[PDB]
Amino acid sequence: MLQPKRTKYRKPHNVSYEGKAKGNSYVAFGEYGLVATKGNWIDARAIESARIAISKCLGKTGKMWIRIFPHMSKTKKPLEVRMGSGKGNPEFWVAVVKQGTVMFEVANIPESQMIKALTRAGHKLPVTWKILKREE
Amino acid sequence: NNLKAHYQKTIAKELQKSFAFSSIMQVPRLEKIVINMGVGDAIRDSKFLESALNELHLISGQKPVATKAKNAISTYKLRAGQLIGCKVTLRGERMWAFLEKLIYVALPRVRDFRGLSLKSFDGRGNYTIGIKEQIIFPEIVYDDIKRIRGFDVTLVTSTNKDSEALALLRALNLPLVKG
Amino acid sequence: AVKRSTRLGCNDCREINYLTFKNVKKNPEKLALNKFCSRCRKVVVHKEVK
Amino acid sequence: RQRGTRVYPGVNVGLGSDDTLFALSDGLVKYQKFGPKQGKTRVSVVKHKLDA
Amino acid sequence: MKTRTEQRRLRHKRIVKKIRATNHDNRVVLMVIKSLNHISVQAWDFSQNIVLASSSSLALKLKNGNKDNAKLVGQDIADKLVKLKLTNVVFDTGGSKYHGRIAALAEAARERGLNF
Amino acid sequence: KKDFHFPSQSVSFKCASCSNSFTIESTLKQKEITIDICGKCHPFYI
RNA sequence: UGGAGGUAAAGCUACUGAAUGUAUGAUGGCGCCACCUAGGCGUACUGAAUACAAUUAAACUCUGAAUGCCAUUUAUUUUA
RNA sequence: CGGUCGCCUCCUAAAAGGUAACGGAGGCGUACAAAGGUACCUUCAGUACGGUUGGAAAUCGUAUGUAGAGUGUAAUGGUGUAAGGGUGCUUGACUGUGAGACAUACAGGUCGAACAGGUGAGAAAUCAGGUCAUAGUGAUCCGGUGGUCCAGUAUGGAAUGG
RNA sequence: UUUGGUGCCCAUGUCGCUGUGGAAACACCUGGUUCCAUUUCGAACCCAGCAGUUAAGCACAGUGGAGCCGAAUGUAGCUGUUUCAGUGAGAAUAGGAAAGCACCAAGC
RNA sequence: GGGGAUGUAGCUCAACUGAUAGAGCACCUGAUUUGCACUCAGGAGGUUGAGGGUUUGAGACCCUUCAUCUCCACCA
Ligand SMILES: [Mg+2]
Ligand SMILES: [Mg+2]
Ligand SMILES: [Mg+2]
Ligand SMILES: [Mg+2]
Ligand SMILES: [Mg+2]
Ligand SMILES: [Mg+2]
Ligand SMILES: [Mg+2]
Ligand SMILES: [Mg+2]
Ligand SMILES: [Mg+2]
Ligand SMILES: [Mg+2]
Ligand SMILES: [Mg+2]
Ligand SMILES: [Mg+2]
Ligand SMILES: [Mg+2]
Ligand SMILES: [Zn+2]
Ligand SMILES: [Zn+2]
Repeated sequence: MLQPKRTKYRKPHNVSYEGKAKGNSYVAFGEYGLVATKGNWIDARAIESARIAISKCLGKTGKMWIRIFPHMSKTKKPLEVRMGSGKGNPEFWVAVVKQGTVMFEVANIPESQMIKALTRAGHKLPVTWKILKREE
Repeated sequence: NNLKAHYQKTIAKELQKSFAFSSIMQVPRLEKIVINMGVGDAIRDSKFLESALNELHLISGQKPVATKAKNAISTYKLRAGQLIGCKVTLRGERMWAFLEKLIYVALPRVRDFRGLSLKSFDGRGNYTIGIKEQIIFPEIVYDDIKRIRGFDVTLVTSTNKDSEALALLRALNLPLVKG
Repeated sequence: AVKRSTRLGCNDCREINYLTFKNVKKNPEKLALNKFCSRCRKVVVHKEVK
Repeated sequence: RQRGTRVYPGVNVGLGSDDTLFALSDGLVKYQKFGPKQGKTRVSVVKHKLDA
Repeated sequence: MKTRTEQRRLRHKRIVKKIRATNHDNRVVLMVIKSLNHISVQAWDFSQNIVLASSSSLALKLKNGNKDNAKLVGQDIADKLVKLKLTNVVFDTGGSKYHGRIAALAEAARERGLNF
Repeated sequence: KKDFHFPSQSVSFKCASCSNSFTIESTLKQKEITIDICGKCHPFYI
C-alpha cells in the first residue's frame, strides 16, 4: 500500500487531470512502458492490484518501475449528511494520471510476458492503456 | 626583549636559507596567543567566575574579557546573556614575554611534560595547548578557586601551511616530541 | 482590557499635559522626563501624576 | 502602498511609517528595474524639467 | 578578516549612500581620502557625477601624512571652491574617523569661507 | 592600554644547577624568585 | 508606447514539504572479529554525502506569458 | 441542538484593485525608559579542523558557507554592512498646525510635504511628531477629576454650567 | 594612454589556479611620547616616519575548473477565428564569457 | 469613589503605647514504652508588609505606598 508518510495540509484542493502530459511521459528506466490515453483519478488501491498483477506474472529476474505516486488526497463526507459544517475527512489517496504519462515499465525478461504483463496491469486500471517502447 | 632580537635575527636567517625564501617577511611570523579558561559553573556559582578573572589577569597582565554563549541549552542549564568563559589575546611585547615565560618556567614544571605534536595543528597553521592544572603555573598562590581547571593556550601564525608552521616551531624550539 | 497608561504633568505650573504608557510591574521607579510645556512655553521636567 | 518595501524609493520620493511611497516634488513618475538579476524595483519622480 | 582599505571602502560606501539619500539641496560633496603616506581631496557632484575641483598632497608637492600639511591642503581646496562660487558643501571622509588630519582639513576649509 | 593596579615589572629568574637568569615581565615581587625546575633543568630538552 | 503583477505553463540540485528509480556507497547495520562493549570486516544490509536519471503541490518558486489594468500619444465621436 | 458574531495574516481570489460560502490554515484585546531618537563601530546560523574539566552539541582560534541566522509575536512581505548586534549622549513616545493624496455609503481610518516655538544626537550635512510594516480595540448619552482670559437669572459673590 | 582615487553599474563584473610587477603613487612596515582607542588587544581606530618589502592586498597576461549568461528550431500554455493564424514560454543545447561606462591627480 | 482597620517564628497569634521581640503549633534533639502513639523539657524556627520623616529613644509615632477585610456608595 503506497502512502505518503506525512502531508502539510490534510485537505487540499483537487488537482485536475485535464491537459497533456507533464513529466513521466517517456520510458526512461525500463524499455517497455504502459502509457495512458485518458486522464483520470486512480487511487492507491489500484496501484497495488496492478503492481501485484505484474509481480505475480513476472519471473525471478524481471525488474519493474512504478513512476506515478498517489501524492494528493481526496475526502468523502459521511453518508446521510447535508452539505456544510466544514469539509469532509480525507478517505483515499489517488494519483493524478494525465493523458501521456508512463505509469509502469518493465525490462530484463523476454518479449511475450512483458506485453502480457502490461496488459494485465492495464486491465486493473480504468484508463485506456497502450504499449510503447524506448527510443534507441 | 633581548630574546626578541634573538628571534628576529635567527628566524630570518635560518628560515630563509632553509627554504630559499625570496623575502625576509616570507619567513613565518606569530600573531596572537589566545587564552580561554572557561567554565559553566558561573551559571550557578557566579562568585567562582570572578576569582577566575583575577587569576587570568595574574597570568597574562591583560585583564580577561568574560565571554557569553550565543545559544541556550537546558541540559547544561545554559541561557543567553550569561558570562561563561574568559579570553585573553596578547600582542606586541607582552605576547612574546608570556610565550617565553611559558616555555621556560611554566611548561617544564608540568608534572609529566612528555608533549604532543604533529597531531595538533588545525590544518591552517595554528596550535592549541591544553593545560590540565593551574597550580603548576608559578604566578599563582595556593589560595585559588575551590575547583581547579586547566587552560587552552592557542597560537596563530602568518603562514597558512601547517608544515611551515612546524618549521617555525622547530626554529623556536617549542619542545614537543620530534616537533 | 489592561491599564498600562499613565499621565505626565509639568512641575512648574503642575498641569497634566501628556499621556503615555508605563509598566508598573517591570519599571518600579517613577518617570521624570523633560518635554515641552504649552503653558511655560519651554522645556521643563514632567513627572508622573496619579 | 505596500507591506514591506516591494518598490524602492528613488529621487524626489519619500517613505512613511507604513512603507508607503509618496512624492516630494512635481513631475512624472517612472519605474526602473535594478538590483541583482534585475529583481529590485525602484520608483522616482522625474521633475517637470520644462527648463524653457 | 579583511585589510584596512576594504573596511575603509565599506565605511565609504555607507557614507556615500547616506549622503545620496539625504542631500536634498544638491550640495557639492567634498570627499577626502587619507592614505598611509598622503591624503587627497576631491569635490564631486552626485547629480552630474564628475569632479569640479581637486587637491592632493601629490599636487602640492609635500612630504605629507602630518597635521601641518593638512591645513595647507584644506586652504587650497577651499580657495578653489570659492573661486568656483560654491560655498554650500557637505563634508565626508573616505571612510576614516573624523579626527587628526581629517579634522584639521575640515577646520581649515571652514575658516577659509566654506559653509559646512 | 594602561592605568592598571597589577604592574608588569621586569623580574629576573634564576634556577638551580643552571643559573640562567631569565628576565621576564610579571606582576609579582620585584626580587629573585627561585625556580626549581627551569627549561634547562628538564630531561626532555637535553 | 511605457509601467505595475507572479496566474496559465514549466521546474524542483533554486528553497519548503511529498516523493519514482537508480551511481557509489561513508556511517548506523547482523554475524565474525573485536570487545564487554564500540567499531573493522563476510554485513542476506541499511543509511550519509553528493550525484545521475526521473517525479508532485491552492497555502513550493531559480523562472514565467497571453489576456486584462493604469497612464500617455494620435485619429474619430458625444455633451455626457 | 452544536458552532460562530469585533480586528489582523495566507490560500481559494482566475499575475491591477475588489470578490462569497456553517470553505482550507492561524493569531490578536499586546510588549519595550528600551526593543524609542541620534552619532560611531560592527555582521549570519550551521559545518570542517585543532584544544583540560566538557560530554553529539557551552567557550576559543581558523576556514568554509551566500541566508537555511536574527529582525519580541500568527502569517505574509521586507531586510544579510541592512531595518541585525554593541557603545556614548539623550527623551521628538514634543507644542500649534497642516497644502496634497489613498481607501471609503456615512461615521471613522491611512500616508504626508511644509510653517512657527523650544529641544536631543552629531564637527556639520542631516535625522527625531514612537518602534521593519500590517492585529493590540468601543460611538453617543451620563457622571467624576485637573486647568481655564467664558457665563454667574436686579447688583457683588456663590451655586451651577461652558 | 598607465598608475592611484572615486561615482555609476550589480557575475558575460564572481570563486579559484598559474606567472609578472613597481619609477611615482597604493600598500604592507617601523614605534606608541604626544591627539585618539580597545566591551581586552596601537589587532582595528588615531597619531609620525619611510628602514625593509613585492608574501599579501593591489595591477597586468594566461587558465572555459566551479558559479553565471544563453541563440535559432520545436513544444506547452494564451487571443481570436478555426478545428488554423498569430502570440509565444519554462526545461534542454550549440555557444559566449577572465567585465564595462564616465570624472579627477601624476609621469606620459 | 471613599472611610476605617489589620499585616510580627513556616502556621496560628501576643504586639514588648521608644528607653532595645515573646507564646502554642510546624521541625531537631533528649528523656519516654514490649511496640505504636501519648507525655514532659531544651534547642532551632523572627531581618517585625515595604519605603520615607522626626526625637537622645518608634516593629511601636507621623507620611507614603503594597496586599487583605468590612462598610458604604455604585441610573454610562
Ligand atoms: Mg501549474
Ligand atoms: Mg522539490
Ligand atoms: Mg501555485
Ligand atoms: Mg444555540
Ligand atoms: Mg489580485
Ligand atoms: Mg485578476
Ligand atoms: Mg514572523
Ligand atoms: Mg542606542
Ligand atoms: Mg530598531
Ligand atoms: Mg444613562
Ligand atoms: Mg446674581
Ligand atoms: Mg437672583
Ligand atoms: Mg607577487
Ligand atoms: Zn509648565
Ligand atoms: Zn635549571
